[PDB]
Amino acid sequence: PELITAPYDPRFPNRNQARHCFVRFNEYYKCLYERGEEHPRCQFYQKAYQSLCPSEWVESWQELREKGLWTGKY
Amino acid sequence: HQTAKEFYMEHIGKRHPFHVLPPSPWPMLAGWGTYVSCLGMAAWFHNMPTGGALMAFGMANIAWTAITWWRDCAIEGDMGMHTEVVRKNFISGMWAFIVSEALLFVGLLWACLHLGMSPSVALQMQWPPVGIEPIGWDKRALVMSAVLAASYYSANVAMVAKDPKVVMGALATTIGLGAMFLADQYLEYNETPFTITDSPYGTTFFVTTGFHGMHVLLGSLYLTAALMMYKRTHNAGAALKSSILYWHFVDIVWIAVYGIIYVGQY
Amino acid sequence: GETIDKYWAPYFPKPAADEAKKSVNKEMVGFMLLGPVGVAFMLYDFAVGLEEEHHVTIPPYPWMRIRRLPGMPWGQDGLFEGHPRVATTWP
Amino acid sequence: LNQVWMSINREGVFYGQCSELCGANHSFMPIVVEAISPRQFLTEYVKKWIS
Amino acid sequence: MRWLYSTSHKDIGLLYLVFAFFGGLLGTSLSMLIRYELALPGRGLLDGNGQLYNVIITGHGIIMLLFMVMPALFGGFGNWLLPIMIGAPDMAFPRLNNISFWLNPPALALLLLSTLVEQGPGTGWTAYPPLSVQHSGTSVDLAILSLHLNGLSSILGAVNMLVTVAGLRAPGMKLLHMPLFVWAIALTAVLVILAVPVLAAALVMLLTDRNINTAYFCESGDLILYQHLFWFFGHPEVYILILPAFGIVSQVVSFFSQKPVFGLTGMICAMGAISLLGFIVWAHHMFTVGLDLDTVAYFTSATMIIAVPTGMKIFSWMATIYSGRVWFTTPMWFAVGFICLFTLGGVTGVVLANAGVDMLVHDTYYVVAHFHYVLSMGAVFGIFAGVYFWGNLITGLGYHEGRAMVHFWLLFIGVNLTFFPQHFLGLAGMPRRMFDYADCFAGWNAVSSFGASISFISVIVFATTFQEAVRTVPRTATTLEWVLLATPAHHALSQVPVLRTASS
Amino acid sequence: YRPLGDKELWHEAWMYEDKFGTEEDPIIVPSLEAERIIGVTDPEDETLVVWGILKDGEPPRQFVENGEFYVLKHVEYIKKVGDVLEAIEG
Amino acid sequence: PFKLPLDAYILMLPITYASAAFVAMCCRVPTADPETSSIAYYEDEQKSAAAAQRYDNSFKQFFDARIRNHKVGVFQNW
Amino acid sequence: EKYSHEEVVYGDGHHGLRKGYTYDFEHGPHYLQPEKIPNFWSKFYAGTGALYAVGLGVPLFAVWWQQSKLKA
Amino acid sequence: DSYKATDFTNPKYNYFFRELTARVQGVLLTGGSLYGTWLVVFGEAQR
Ligand code: HEA
Ligand code: HEA
Ligand SMILES: [Cu+2]
Ligand SMILES: [Mg+2]
Repeated sequence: PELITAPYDPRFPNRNQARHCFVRFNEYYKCLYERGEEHPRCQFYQKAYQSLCPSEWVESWQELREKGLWTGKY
Repeated sequence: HQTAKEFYMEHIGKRHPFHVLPPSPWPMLAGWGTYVSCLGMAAWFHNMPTGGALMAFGMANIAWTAITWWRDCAIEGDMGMHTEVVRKNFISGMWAFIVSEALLFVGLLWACLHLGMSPSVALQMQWPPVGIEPIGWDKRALVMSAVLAASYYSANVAMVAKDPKVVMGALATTIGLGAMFLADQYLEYNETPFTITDSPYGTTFFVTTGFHGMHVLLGSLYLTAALMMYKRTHNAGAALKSSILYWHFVDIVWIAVYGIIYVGQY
Repeated sequence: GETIDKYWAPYFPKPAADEAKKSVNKEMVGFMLLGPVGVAFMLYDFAVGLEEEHHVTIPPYPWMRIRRLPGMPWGQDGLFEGHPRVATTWP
Repeated sequence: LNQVWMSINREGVFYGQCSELCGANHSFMPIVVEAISPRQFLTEYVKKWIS
Repeated sequence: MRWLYSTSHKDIGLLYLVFAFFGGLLGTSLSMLIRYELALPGRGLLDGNGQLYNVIITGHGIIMLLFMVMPALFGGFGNWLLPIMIGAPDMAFPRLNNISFWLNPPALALLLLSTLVEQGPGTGWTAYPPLSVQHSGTSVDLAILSLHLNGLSSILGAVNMLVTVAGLRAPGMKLLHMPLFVWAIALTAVLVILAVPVLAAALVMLLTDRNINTAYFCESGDLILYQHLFWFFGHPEVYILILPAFGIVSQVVSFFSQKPVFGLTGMICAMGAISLLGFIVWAHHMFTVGLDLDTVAYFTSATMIIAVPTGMKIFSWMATIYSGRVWFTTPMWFAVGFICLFTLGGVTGVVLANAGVDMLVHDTYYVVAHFHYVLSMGAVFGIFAGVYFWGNLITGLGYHEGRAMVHFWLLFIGVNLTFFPQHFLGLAGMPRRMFDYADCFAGWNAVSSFGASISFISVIVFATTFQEAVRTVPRTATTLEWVLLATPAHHALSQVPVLRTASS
Repeated sequence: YRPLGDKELWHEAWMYEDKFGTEEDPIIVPSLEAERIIGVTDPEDETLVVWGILKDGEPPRQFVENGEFYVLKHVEYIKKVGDVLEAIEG
Repeated sequence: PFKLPLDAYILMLPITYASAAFVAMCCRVPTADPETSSIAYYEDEQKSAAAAQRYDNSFKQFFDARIRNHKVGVFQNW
Repeated sequence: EKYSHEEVVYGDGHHGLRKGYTYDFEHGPHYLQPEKIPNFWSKFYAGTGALYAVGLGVPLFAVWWQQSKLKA
Repeated sequence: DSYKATDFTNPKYNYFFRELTARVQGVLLTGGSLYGTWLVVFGEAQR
């Protein structure tokens, strides 16, 4: 058995890792819009943001997406 | 009383060029007025009834004591108590006060620079935030820049002139150009598409510009009080020079405020 | 006529009439460089003031219209705020 | 979201408290970390959280 | 009338000293509750009320930092001593000097009145958000307004001091002949002017967050920005409170050693280097907040450079006592005790300056022991050294020498046996700002609570030292306040003294 | 007198005299009262300052070792030298 | 005000060092990875990874050889 | 008279003992003469006792006030 | 011969500015301080 977590992103070097959470959460929905729903890269992005983001942050982000208050293009 | 001037000449005036004051009651009244206005301000924050009235009552008491104190200072300046070294002490004191106010503005603009450069995830990392329309630099703020630079040059006219009519006209021109800065800032505050509760952009913009505008108002009142003393005797002494220095300090502060907020979008 | 300022006056000499007028002209050149044009545009701006209108309502984003405490110390809307622009319906 | 990289040398039970003033009950937020071997962790403990 | 309407610097300095004694009594009283609650594990006399304990430690820290040490050193000794020392007939702005005092009893009244309102301001003396924002009611606003009034007092006093030094000096006396007390007070005034308005700006931001629903330190703001602004003020603040103590120690050591100060220009350059480096190392109070490693790296490397000028000052004090003719009285012991026990507090600061070591001892009682060494041995010893030295000049009463040595020994025993075990508690991992601890921490807390009672009894005995004074006639001295009578006249320096350079 | 250039005009010179006070020829210090505090530096070290009190009707007095001697004289006016005698410029 | 004593230049060397370090630290922050007011900065993954790795390497690459050698103490404690 | 500018500027030319003082603090040789206040040591000890009592009893009252509010 | 009725620093205005205000403001601040103390202590915040 081996446990898989979010890899180290070179783009996010600081100790505060909120931006890594946000960018992975947004890359998931960008992958979902562009390359279908069942592409392996989209699952990689989904497991990547689920591994980093607190659950309260994510559920606040889907309620902002459902209310229409998400500033992303997609 | 008639021998009190004689006593002052014999014991203080003829020995050193520095001014020694009789006992005064205004600092104690000003301190307790600050206490009353602080209690009123605390009550007015949390919407207690008769709290804003108490805060205005305390501020009115502070302003009245300050005006009485400054009238005593002008009376002592007109009985010839202040030699040239005392006037240079006045200029040095105004320089120290100006340095304190400049550090206050540096602390205020520190927050603007910090909040504007790295937008958080709570703002969805976009600066300025979506929905906020920033105030441009190619519009009425540029007119304010030109007006306040003209006020700088007109206050510079009054410092070197020797004709009393030219000095009074230059002082009135700088006071009138300062009052045109404030009435145009009122229009910016009314036409703007954001409030003080709309994002750190709105918070930083309104707090910084409000402090700068309050300093514009205080400098204009100081220059006005300096003009009426020049109107009577054609001699102002330290009241004219310190006020022109303070006005120049306000003009210098506006350069940083404009360049950070209006140009830098911070 | 025996004031302290007059008593110590000869010991503090003034640092040394047409040079003053030359300095006034030199500073008035810079005054008139930016003086009349700013006043003219500000007097134009005072007459093109509260006549235009904006109908851009803003969606109620979490960073818009912060209400950590209920209302304001003066009332409900902001100070100097004639027309709130953030959507109060949302839809 | 402040990240810490940590690697523990030995098994045991390690104690802690909260070290930033946060109210009336600041004294009463303790921390306990239990350290076990990786093969136990990957064969027994993580089977408690499979739905 | 005399004490209400005064324009004399000597009456205002005495009023500052009496006010600072009152604030010291209040902070002694608030500190016996801290040590009486912490004596035993469990719940003590506070009945398990943690909010009341937080209120007590917040009020006690603010009072002892701002209404005891600064009104004693900067406002009390500086205002009484500066114009006499430089030969000025009065201050530059005599009525500004009275409002610099009279904004302090309103601030003390607001701070003491915030404790009786709602549940009080339990935030710590640093008042970090969002804990300060979350407090509902009026108490926190009264506390911050009290800090605003005290900061205005400090800025006005610093302006008056800086203009009094630069423009009312005696004829012939340049910036080479002023004593080191004057140089310390001038550098303290410069620090106050450069540092206090940043705190005022941060506190205005805190009020706008609390009451105007703005976005400075909030959900959409940045809470690290408050710590940046507050500690940019606060690290100059601790050097504001210790430089007049250095000046008093220089004047006391030089007096009873029958010698001038060793290395006067080195002393002045060291005080200037301490004043300059205090403005670029503020973020050693923020090692655990998540800053980047380069920022932490710089703030680690720059903090330890403060050791060199302070060591130069201590070694120059030892060289001043060296090869002299020393007579040990009560002010001389308080200076020797200062130099011995400030060194102990300074060396733990070097340990704390190293960031990796600071990850283990941050917000523990190790930090508490460090800053009670540099403040109860550094500033309190400096204050008490000046009380016995200049006391017959300032008050008109002498002091019994035996009871003063009893007071010195009771104080020295009490404060050493109070804060030395707190090093062992902080090394073991006992955290700050807690009223209940683990069962194993009971012994050193019992020892420290035993020491605090000795410190309190020492405070009691100090009121018995005063007695009637004997007055003689002066002829010569090395500073201007010792050729005056005790007490001086209302207009001290009836003729302005001049300094004559020797001819060829 | 010493060169009065770079001196403030109100400093009451006598402190700017070209004379070293000796026992047989001291420096006369003017005074508006019967006693006056003055300040003398150490001739071998400028940084050392000694303040002393001169009294009227007393023998000449030295303050520092190998320093000048001083005699107080009670006067009604003290010459504020810088406009009192260099305006005379005799 | 006086002649700077031979001490004061030895003081001024690390004081100048600390001031230059402070200025360089404040200057390099607006040339860092998280100081971007856009989300479209991170959609170019090559440039953003290069910039953030350059922000990692500077002032840390001087310490890599002694981090690998565990030179974490003045003495050698095993 | 009594409100002229000279009264504002040079004060009031009062001479001697002021109202209840036993010594001239303004023009005498000492601005504080604590050996001439009658019964000085009684008043000094009473004032020091009052200062000690208030400075040690204000925080106790604030503890009693906050705990009487909960116990209700 | 150097003072008008329009002049702010007239010596005939010194009683009103310096003597009457010293007691009127002295009692007004006492009244405001007592009321502010009672208001902050025994008052309820509605916001
Ligand atoms: C000047 C600073 C100062 C002084 C003197 C003291 C004095 C004492 N302090 Fe404290 N203390 C602080 C500054 C000070 N303290 C600060 C800043 C905090 C932080 C609060 C917070 O975290 O929010 C703190 C908190 C603090 C704690 C930590 C509480 C906690 O973390 O929960 C403890 C623990 O034992 C303590 C105890 C004591 C004791 C027993 C004394 C004894 O020394 C008792 C005092 C005895 C004296 C002798 C000093 C009084 C001086 C005079 C009376 C001289 C005046 C006289 C004249 C002017 C003539 N205080
Ligand atoms: C009197 C006030 C005072 C003074 C003078 C100092 C002086 C110093 N302080 Fe401190 N400090 C405080 C008051 C003070 N401090 C307070 C109140 C806090 C807690 C704030 C809070 O409430 O949170 C604090 C906390 C504090 C921290 C934050 C740590 C933390 O809370 O987690 C740090 C970190 O660097 C620090 C370090 C230093 C250093 C290096 C000095 C140096 O200036 C000391 C230098 C002196 C010496 C080093 C000794 C003399 C030198 C020699 C004999 C030469 C030989 C030495 C060597 C060769 C190294 N102290
Ligand atoms: Cu510090
Ligand atoms: Mg902390």
